[PDB]
Amino acid sequence: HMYAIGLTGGIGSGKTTVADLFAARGASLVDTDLIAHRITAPAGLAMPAIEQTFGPAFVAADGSLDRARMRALIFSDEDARRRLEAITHPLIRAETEREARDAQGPYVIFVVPLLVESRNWKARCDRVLVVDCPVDTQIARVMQRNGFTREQVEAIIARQATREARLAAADDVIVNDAATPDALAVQVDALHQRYLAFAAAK
Amino acid sequence: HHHMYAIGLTGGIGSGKTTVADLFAARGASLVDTDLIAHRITAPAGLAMPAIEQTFGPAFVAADGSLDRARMRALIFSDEDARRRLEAITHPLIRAETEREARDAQGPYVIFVVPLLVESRNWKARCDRVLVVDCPVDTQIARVMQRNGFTREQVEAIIARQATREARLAAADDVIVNDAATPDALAVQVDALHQRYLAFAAAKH
Ligand SMILES: [Cl-]
Repeated sequence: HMYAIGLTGGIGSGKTTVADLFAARGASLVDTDLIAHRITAPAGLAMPAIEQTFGPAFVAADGSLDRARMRALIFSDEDARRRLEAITHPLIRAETEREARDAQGPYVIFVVPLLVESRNWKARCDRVLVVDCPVDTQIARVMQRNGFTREQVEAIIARQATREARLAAADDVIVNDAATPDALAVQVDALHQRYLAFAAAK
Repeated sequence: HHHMYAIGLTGGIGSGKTTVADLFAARGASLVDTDLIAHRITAPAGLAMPAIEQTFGPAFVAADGSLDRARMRALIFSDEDARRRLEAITHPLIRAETEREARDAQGPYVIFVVPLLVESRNWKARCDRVLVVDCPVDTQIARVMQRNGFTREQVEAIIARQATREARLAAADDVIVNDAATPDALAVQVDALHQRYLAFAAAKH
């Protein structure tokens, strides 16, 4: 089976920016966040089980997840968050394996937010790349996007590994704080060459 | 298919879950047997095989790319940590693939055949009702030995891992006692539940 790099980092680290640079160089990319979105979209795989556990209040009239209603719940109620992840996480794993099985590139990258926090994701990957950046930058980036309160964002951050812990568990690191896109590309270029070599040797 | 009605069918090892399941399927219920999914995902190219290989090593991967079930069985019965690490891979994948199979089901309701049902908060939440196929432990022991060729001690170890008979029965919504019952006798109970399940399914829609 195909050589796999886990790409992780805290929320707001710019994982997608870096992931997209690897995809442009030929890496196959599996983004677990995108899968999570897909499976809760209209006719998404997770929807029958979500309806079963949470009921029709969380199913919009197009058949998709009512994301605002779910967001309000899971941020107020840790049992709820846990019940939700118990549905979506297994599906993410399966879809991840499906896509990896079909991947055509010389190696595959799994973009996974809670990677170093997971015995299973660490075991699954051949290497771990951490896209690192300071917490105040992470918060600024998330607030630019979907504007959670600093409160949802700080809650999400509190559930993540510490910065120091994630960095100590990396095999590779890219710091994406004030880096320009040109600067990130220099770093991805070299890692891409090294990843081609690791993959040819396995 | 919207608002799928789902029955969880369970019972201890040797209770004859498969006999009852097959009766439902002959009446038009869609069956999703999680044991078959377990086998599927440990076949060549099966979804569990990379994690199995990343975690246990290629000695547990047969020539065709499938799980070496003989080697794996030796390990997991002798080492409880090893069993838990296997299941940490297969169990989420089984639960996931169950959804995919259930989505394609064409019958009026789905029955999930699940050994470790009442033991699982996930499965309980997932099912509209739980059906327990029940019998004495003595009957379980005998059947499992005489037909699967398990050693007594493997059965008892499975029996020791699984919920008690009493706890299983107390968590049931429906019960079929399958001890000395003939096929015809089981079919009578099944015909009645099937009608009731059709009505539940129709209401849920
Ligand atoms: Cl499979």
